[PDB]
Amino acid sequence: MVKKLFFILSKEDKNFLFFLLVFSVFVSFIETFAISLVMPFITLASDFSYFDRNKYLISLKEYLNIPVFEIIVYFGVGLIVFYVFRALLNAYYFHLLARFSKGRKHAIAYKVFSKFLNINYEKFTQKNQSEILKSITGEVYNLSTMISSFLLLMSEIFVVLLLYALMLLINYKITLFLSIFMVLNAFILVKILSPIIKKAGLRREEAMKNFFEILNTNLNNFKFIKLKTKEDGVLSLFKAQSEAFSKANITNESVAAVPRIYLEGIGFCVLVFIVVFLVLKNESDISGILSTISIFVLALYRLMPSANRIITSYHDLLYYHSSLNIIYQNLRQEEENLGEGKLSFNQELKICNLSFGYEGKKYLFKNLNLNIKKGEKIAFIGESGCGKSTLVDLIIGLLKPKEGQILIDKQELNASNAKNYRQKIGYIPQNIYLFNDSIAKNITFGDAVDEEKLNKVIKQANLEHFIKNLPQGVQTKVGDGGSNLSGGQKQRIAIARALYLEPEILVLDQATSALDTQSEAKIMDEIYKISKDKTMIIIAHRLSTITQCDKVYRLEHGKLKEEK
Amino acid sequence: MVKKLFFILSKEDKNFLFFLLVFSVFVSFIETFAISLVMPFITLASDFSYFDRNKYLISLKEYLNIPVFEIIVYFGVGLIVFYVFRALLNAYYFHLLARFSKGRKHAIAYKVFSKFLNINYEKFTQKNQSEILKSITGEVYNLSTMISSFLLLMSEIFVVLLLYALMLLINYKITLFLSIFMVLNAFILVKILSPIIKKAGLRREEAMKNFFEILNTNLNNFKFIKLKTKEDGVLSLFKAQSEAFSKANITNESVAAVPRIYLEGIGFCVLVFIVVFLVLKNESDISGILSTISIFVLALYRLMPSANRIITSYHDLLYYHSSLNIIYQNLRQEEENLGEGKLSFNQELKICNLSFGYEGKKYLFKNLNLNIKKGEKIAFIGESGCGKSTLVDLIIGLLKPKEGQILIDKQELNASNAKNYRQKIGYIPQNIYLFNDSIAKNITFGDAVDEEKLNKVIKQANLEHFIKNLPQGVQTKVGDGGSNLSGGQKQRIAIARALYLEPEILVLDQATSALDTQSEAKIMDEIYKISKDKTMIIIAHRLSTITQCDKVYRLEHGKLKEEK
Amino acid sequence: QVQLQESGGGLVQPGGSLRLSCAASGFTFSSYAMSWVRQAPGKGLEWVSAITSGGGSTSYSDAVKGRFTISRDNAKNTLYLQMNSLKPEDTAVYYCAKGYVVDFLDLAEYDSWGQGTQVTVSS
Ligand SMILES: Nc1ncnc2c1ncn2[C@@H]1O[C@H](COP(=O)(O)OP(=O)(O)O)[C@@H](O)[C@H]1O
Ligand SMILES: Nc1ncnc2c1ncn2[C@@H]1O[C@H](COP(=O)(O)OP(=O)(O)O)[C@@H](O)[C@H]1O
Repeated sequence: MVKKLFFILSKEDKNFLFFLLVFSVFVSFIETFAISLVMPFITLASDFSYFDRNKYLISLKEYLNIPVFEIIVYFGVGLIVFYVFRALLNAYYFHLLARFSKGRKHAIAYKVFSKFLNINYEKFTQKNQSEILKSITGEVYNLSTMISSFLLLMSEIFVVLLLYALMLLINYKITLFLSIFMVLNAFILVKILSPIIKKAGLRREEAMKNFFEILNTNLNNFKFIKLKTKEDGVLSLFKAQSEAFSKANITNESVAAVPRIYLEGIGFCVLVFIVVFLVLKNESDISGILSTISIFVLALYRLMPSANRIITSYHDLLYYHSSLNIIYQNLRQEEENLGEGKLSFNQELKICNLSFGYEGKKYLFKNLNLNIKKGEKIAFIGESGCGKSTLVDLIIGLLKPKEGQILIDKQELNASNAKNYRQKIGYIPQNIYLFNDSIAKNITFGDAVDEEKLNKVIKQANLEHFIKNLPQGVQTKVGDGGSNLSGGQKQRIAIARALYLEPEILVLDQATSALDTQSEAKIMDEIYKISKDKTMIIIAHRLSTITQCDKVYRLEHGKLKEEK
Repeated sequence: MVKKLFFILSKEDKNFLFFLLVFSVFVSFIETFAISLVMPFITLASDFSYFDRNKYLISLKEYLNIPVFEIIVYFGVGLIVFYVFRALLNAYYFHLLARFSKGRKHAIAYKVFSKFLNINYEKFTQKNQSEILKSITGEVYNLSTMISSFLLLMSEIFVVLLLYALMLLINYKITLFLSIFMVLNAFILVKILSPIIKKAGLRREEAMKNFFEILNTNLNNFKFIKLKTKEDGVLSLFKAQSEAFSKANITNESVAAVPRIYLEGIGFCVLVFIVVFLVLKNESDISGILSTISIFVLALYRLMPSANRIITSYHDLLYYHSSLNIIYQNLRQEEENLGEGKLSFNQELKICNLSFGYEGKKYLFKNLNLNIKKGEKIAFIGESGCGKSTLVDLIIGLLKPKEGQILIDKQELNASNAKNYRQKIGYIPQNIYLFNDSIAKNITFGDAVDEEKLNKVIKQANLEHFIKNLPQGVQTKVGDGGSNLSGGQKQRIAIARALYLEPEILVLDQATSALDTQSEAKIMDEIYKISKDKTMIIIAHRLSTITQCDKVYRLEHGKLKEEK
Repeated sequence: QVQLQESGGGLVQPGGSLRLSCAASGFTFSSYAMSWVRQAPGKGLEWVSAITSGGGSTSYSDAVKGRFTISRDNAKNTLYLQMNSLKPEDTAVYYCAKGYVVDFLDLAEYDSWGQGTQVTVSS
């Protein structure tokens, strides 16, 4: 299952993964030596009580220079450089963890967004956007923190090992009683409480669902609630379900606190018991072993979050991990459209027996036929969600037809020339969603700039009377989609964005549904003038907004009728 | 600002608040007693001779005890009994806190949800659902978890008060050094790291929105992305924004880890200092003062989460707190409709010059005239945004008009009888939002059971041939909005739900939009036959569905023309 | 539920100072750029000034150029506008509006409104 990991990471990503793995081991050796460095220093300081017992001062300090109180201070500041050094080195390690995790958050997510951009429009249509968005930004945060949790896990299990080795290097019955008492505490909390952690933890997820769902549902029938006027039948189901949500939630916040509270009374008991074994058993080394009792203290102080993070990354390697890496390939190994070829449009746009519906949806057409000569300016009158936008999705390069040909100058519209065919069409989606940046980038759609191609477009899209009064001019921040741009201002910008492509076919797609009565016809004429040199397809949800359209195709229940 | 508190909470919520706050003070004495029980037990475990000296430990030595080693062991189990008692004690305290917080998460949200359910229909229309939803379950969530933080804060500052006082009794120079060293580390970290925590932490909130908005904008323009074909212009604005979001996130999760990593070096250095400083000073009682080292160890080990929970509750008392309490006097003290009277309907529903607009908008009508006789079966033909549902919501008891009479048998529809007139109308929404419960509860609208009238409702809503194939039948948990229920069967419940009200006027409101003509025509024919004994206002969105409609009022752009 | 209420412009003789304060509610005040407009007696509408989200880029019109200085206070959620000298047109009641109201179509939008302060400063 590990083979799916190396498939995503590259040389700037893989080499960084190894650096953290070695540093995870080295940071462990740094912590151990930082602990072990207390033992000599505090042996010599505690050796002052027993005067002289071993060659540790009067019989050891006389090997370099200086007196006793000077070598105990120098050893003291020697302890505090190593600890400030560690405090910086351990901080740098926890910085490389974030630099690698959040750097892969970008390096990985940069490609999945391209994958869902290259799939056919039908494959982007079958899955909703509230799912693809999570497929290109939700999975990456989980994988990044999972690899970081994996590297931090290696650092920790290493810290635990060699620090336990340092404890075993000191005492026998204690480190034995300590290891036994530690693994006894690793139990119960992981086998009797950890099940109840989710036994009352997923019942809280059950209760939160049972509360949010009936709360959102209750707000929708507010009209029907005002008609009923009696809210008793609704609040008698709300108070009992909220009270069902209440205790199902308090049992989660109770069993999530028992482990640490019990671990505190334990930690106290395993602490004072590290003492009751030293004074009773006659290893009474006022400095030899009283130094080591401080080593057990510091070791435990470095060991409590040491054991906590292991279970944290363990749950992170089960909650995440195997459920994230598999979907990754499948979503990024996904297939994308491949076609090379050109096509020319000078005569008419034959359709030739389309017959189409979505993947698992019924056929909203069946033997749908029409043709569009250059410059007809046709329309598509329909009943909303019946098959207008579906048919126009078929006319354009999107949606490969079932039994259709869609001829262009007696030449079929297929994947070879659909790439070049998609270039000469704008969209202008009336309720156009802009991104918070300059309107110039919103017209160019980010594809750099061309200035000599923007002023003419703005002048044609009747935005010239709009750029003058803006504070930053063409550089003013558009503010999300609209906000700073009202509906028809977004229309003019959408028209400008389409005109910037220098197209030959323009499609409206309900371009009159998000405006007032006065703002529609002016924009429609402002489009009719700049479409005199072009063609046009209109998906009007109403009649008389097309009038100047020489063709009016009304799609009913599968068949295409013609009006004006 | 504290006066806003007692207005919401009652007497029980005050007896329980004192229950928690006195416990908050007492749990500090239990911890200190659990720590202060160590120094005697350890000063007697080491120096056995204390059990035949001092006016405190002499006679108990020869009261059933016999030797000295037997009583010190007894003292040990007495401590672990106290520590298991203390662990159970703290588990009960942290059990009442979560019971009070998640208890007020229900008690408050129940009142706020009841308040938003009884306001006028116009006040509920102006604000979106996610705002109200978070106003009745997100705001309650923050205030609930805030009160517990204040209690825990006072409990916490208390345990720091008497644990620091217990340390002062033990030592003079050591506690003084620790306090100076603490308030030196309480400084620097709160004024040098804390700025960069938010200087790179609220920059994260900045970069996250600036990274999501340009990503979520591209998904809505995926159609135009396929047309442009070139993604380099989209990815040159994505890679440059992501390489900025990358570093903007690595520095946040780094500076949020600088404290505790520097804190480790602090904890290490303040430990070996204590024992070295206490081993250089010649108070070496072998046990008298070297046991006090263990009290300092247990005191600090109890003071690390002690310092963490104080700032956690202080952040909870600033991040939330003042932003929640004020917005409840402005959410709970909300005003609601009045009136107490009855109304009768038997002749005509004269509208007579409606003219209506919302709070601060324009008027969609300006003189709108019609009249509805009992049993006229009228319809409203308009556009997708003209005001088709507005006029009908004006005819019925909803929507207090600006200049409209809404006469009912030459009697005015006002607040005294709007309740009674709302009682005699049923909505039957086509895209009905069902709740995951038995279909009987769905039809009753939660108003308990009623097999008498309710059994007749199923026979009227022609669900009987669908209840038969249903596994649980009338008690079938419908399965959220629409599990195995097709669109037509959802409509049958929509009719059944309003039929249980025993109404007099039936609304439809776009009862044709998302179902094939057949699966709806069978429902539309069912409607016209069961509407003979009542009146009905249809807000049809498409034509040919109002064949047998005797009246068809078409509202254009302010005036009302009549069709069939 | 966007509801704005500006109230700080009374009749004071020309050649002096008059700062109007527009209060806003119902939206993130900082993310939205703001503007000003006015409706003349008998005439349709007429634009005044504009400003960005950060308040670091200003805009005015030729009939009021070099006369006003616009400031944004993102603390009290208020949009100020200093005024000096009044013409038989600087009267049309300055409302507030939300985003960029400046073209001849996005003016027919009730993005704010709210009473208003009449400032008919004649000779
Ligand atoms: N993005 C989508 N994902 C899934 N189903 C869709 C999507 N868009 C449309 N549909 C379904 O396809 C049918 C046709 O939709 P649409 O093409 O919008 O109709 P029209 O062409 O009349 O606008 C609808 O009934 C809808 O349920
Ligand atoms: N649920 C809603 N939320 C916000 N605004 C609404 C809502 N319903 C209507 N409006 C506003 O009221 C106006 C009237 O629309 P509406 O009454 O929905 O017409 P119809 O129902 O005939 O499409 C619209 O311009 C819209 O801005």
